[PDB]
Amino acid sequence: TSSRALPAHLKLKYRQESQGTEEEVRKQDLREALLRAEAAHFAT
Amino acid sequence: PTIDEMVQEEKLLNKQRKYGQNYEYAKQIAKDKTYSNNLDYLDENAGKLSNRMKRGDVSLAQISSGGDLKKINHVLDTCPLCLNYETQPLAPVISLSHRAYVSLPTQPELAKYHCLIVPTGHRINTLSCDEDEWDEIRNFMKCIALMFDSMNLGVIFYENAPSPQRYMHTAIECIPVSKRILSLAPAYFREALSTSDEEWSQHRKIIDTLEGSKKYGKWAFRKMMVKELGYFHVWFSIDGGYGHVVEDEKAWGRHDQVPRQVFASMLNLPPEVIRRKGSWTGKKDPREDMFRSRFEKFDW
Amino acid sequence: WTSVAHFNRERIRRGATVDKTVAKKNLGRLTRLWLKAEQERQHNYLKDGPYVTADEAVAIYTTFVHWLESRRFQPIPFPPLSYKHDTKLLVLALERL
Amino acid sequence: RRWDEDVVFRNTHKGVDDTPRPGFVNDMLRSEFHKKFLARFVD
Amino acid sequence: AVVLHEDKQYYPSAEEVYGSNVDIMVQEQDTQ
Amino acid sequence: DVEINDGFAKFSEALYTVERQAREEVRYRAIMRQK
Amino acid sequence: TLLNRLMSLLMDTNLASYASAKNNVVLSYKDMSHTNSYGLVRGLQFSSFIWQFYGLVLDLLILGLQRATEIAGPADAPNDFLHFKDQATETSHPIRL
Amino acid sequence: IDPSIKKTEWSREEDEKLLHLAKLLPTQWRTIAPIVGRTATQCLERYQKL
RNA sequence: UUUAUACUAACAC
RNA sequence: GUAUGUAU
Ligand SMILES: [Zn+2]
Repeated sequence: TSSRALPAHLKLKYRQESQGTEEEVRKQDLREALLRAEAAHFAT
Repeated sequence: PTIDEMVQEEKLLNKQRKYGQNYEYAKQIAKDKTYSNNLDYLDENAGKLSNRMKRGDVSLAQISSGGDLKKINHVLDTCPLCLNYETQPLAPVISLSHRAYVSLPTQPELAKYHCLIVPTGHRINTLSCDEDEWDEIRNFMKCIALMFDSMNLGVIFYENAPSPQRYMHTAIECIPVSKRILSLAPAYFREALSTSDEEWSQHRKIIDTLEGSKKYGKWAFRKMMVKELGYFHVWFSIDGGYGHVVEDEKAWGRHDQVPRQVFASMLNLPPEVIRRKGSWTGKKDPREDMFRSRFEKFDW
Repeated sequence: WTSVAHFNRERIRRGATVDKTVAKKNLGRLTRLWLKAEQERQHNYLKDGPYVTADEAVAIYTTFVHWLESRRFQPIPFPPLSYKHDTKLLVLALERL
Repeated sequence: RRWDEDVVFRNTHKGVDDTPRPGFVNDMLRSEFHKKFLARFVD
Repeated sequence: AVVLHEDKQYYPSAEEVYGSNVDIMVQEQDTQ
Repeated sequence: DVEINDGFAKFSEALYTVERQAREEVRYRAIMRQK
Repeated sequence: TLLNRLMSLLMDTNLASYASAKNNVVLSYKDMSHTNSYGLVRGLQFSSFIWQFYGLVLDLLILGLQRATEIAGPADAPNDFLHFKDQATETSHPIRL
Repeated sequence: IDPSIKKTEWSREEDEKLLHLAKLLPTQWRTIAPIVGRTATQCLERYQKL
């Protein structure tokens, strides 16, 4: 139809195991990593 | 069509300087209405922009008069000099040649014995004059010079015709100046002429008839300079001179000044004399009478 | 609208842009943006009053007086009605115009 | 120190520092940025 | 006494509007 | 509706006195220089 | 105001009124305009003369009266663009030229 | 021509303060006009010339 | 026959 | 007198 509507990036990029998979977020305790990060920023 | 017929069409145009192939090109753009100024469009038309030469006509009646009827006649009807049977000039006049004469200038006045030669016919550029008419101007030049030679003086004369589209008469004016101040003038003008106008011109500032006269003294000016377009010219002695052709006349001076400013400096006068205004009118005896009696001794 | 008159005066400072349109528009938008702030610099000078402070002006005036005093300076008069130089002066003025 | 004695003014620019440059402003026309942008591109 | 036009700061410090236990972060330039 | 601050008035009249005073200082100087 | 007073020295009181008055003006551009009380305007034909003599003031707060009279020298016969009378006066100050 | 101008009348007691600013500013006639209220600086200059 | 307006204008200087 | 449309 046009130039822009040609095949491009036929591949998606699912999340690899280290960079932020959804399963690793469940086992992660977001709660405590949040507080500890605020204390460090505040102290400095 | 036809070649022998087509030759006739070409010579007719040659006399009519106002209309050629530039006016048919410039007319076609105004007439076109839809005209985008590109290279894509100018090619897509191409033939449509050149096409004309149907409405052009008139033949002899157009050329005989020249420079329009309404314009030149309006100039001729008002022209304050032009010597005929019918018309008598506004200038008082001193001595009449067959095709020229001496007369006194406007009231502001540059010097005590300031005069001007004027041809009888409507000449404009003094290069358009006949060689028969020019010979009378030469006898005037020598007698006027010899008049001021007894006074211990000498003279510089000049003429200024930056615009012949206006279609004015040309008055070659005589300016009495002392010989030590005369010898400086070659410098003054040479500065003024090179400075005055913008210096990207083609024609090159300064064209010496003083060196040309050594090659051909009878006519250096007439040979070298060209009549058709603008111009300005000064001279020393009979056939010396400096010469400059004028372009961008708006820059030069519409009322005459570039030369008059140089004489306003060289001779040194107040800043109220610099600009020439007034009129000839008539019957101005007390000033022009003193010149006639003095001039008649040296005047043929 | 202000943002842009920033961003395009720094694609002209540099060189990138062309065609009057943009160098015409973002000359307008400045000319306003600047008149806006030559208005405030006036209004907020009559409201905030002279910044010089008399004591400072007194020194500046008096010190100036001593300088002119030291020179034996003559003050420039009003043009006489019989003044040889005025005709010359006028012509110059016009020639400049 | 007789040259500094002759000066008719004294420590004028004495407390010239600090300014509100740290203070962010929600007014594009009356920031410091803009005062520099008009400082530079004019006169 | 005289506040020269250059100084004439129209608005109030970002602190004194909260100015105590709140963190005032001015972030123009990027990092990384 | 806008008005000038009081300091403006102060400034104007402060200069008048300097011009008055200085004028006399010049006439004092001029008289001294005649001797 | 200060200009009006400073000006009043250099010339007649009537001329100096013109200049000072001349500067007030209304400035105009399209939809908008404003008065010009505070600033000095350059468009005037004589705005050179105003800025040179009022610049003179801003030199006589840096130099000081003492040094300035040495540089310019006597008013009767002032020194060259960058010369003095004596070597003593030349070396008296850190400010040479 | 406009309505905002006050052509008619000049009220003595309001007017002795209009010549007062001339002592302050000296010339400066366009900054005087919005204060004095009568505007039309021409007349504000001509009134002090009376 | 005179005066004005527009159209002739795909005119001319 | 076309660019652009209306009628046969
Ligand atoms: Zn003629």
